[PDB]
Amino acid sequence: PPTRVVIWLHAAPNLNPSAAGQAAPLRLRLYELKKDTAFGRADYFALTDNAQSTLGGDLVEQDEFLLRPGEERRIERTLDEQTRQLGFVAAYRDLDRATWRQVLDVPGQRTSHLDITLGAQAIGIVARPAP
Repeated sequence: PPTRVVIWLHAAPNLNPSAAGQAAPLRLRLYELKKDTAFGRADYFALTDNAQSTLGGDLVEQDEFLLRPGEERRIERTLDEQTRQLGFVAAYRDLDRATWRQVLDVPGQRTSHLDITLGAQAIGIVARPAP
């Protein structure tokens, strides 16, 4: 069986607020990874503008989404057979205060369901059980 992932993305009402607290859109990048050590050590600009150079062979695919406050999406992927982790980078306005990066080891040849919340200042991931 393929490694199957379903992700429900929930962009909060208070998504990525301005300096005034007005909610604003958030760019999110999803990375399929063979290894995640470099990913977790890399600077933001290196991951966003130079990912292939920065990650080399570790990087299988990169996907980009622009989410709006209150938005809901469902995405489903089969992860490449070499792909062991999913990485996430969110372009929060103030990266100092934000949990703007997450990594997740995904068991191979099994089904994983995830609820991923994009909050005012953090990516939150929660396992979603079957069915």
